[PDB]
Amino acid sequence: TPDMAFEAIVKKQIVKLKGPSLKSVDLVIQELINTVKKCTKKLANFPRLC
Amino acid sequence: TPDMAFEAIVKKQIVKLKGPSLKSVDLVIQELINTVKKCTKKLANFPRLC
Repeated sequence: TPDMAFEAIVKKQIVKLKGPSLKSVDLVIQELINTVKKCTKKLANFPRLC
Repeated sequence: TPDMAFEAIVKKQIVKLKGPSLKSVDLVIQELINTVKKCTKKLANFPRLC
C-alpha cells in the first residue's frame, strides 16, 4: 500500500488548520484592542492623551 | 513497506540472466557451425566449393 498516499491526504487536512488558527489571532486582537480602549476611559479627561 | 524496494532487488536479479542467456546462443552457434562442417565433408572432393 502506497506510503505516500497516506502522507498526501494528511497534508491536505493539516493545511485546513490555517483558517481557524488565523481567526483565533483576530479574536485575540479584538479582545486586546477592546481592553486598551476600556482602560483609557480612566484617562478620558485628557482628550489628546487618550 | 517500500513497494519500490521490492522492484529494486528483482531488477538486479533479472539483469543477471544476460550472461547465461548469451552463452546459450554461442553454444548453439557452436553446434550449428559444427554441423555445416560435418555436412561439407561430403563435398570435400571439390576444395574451392566446400
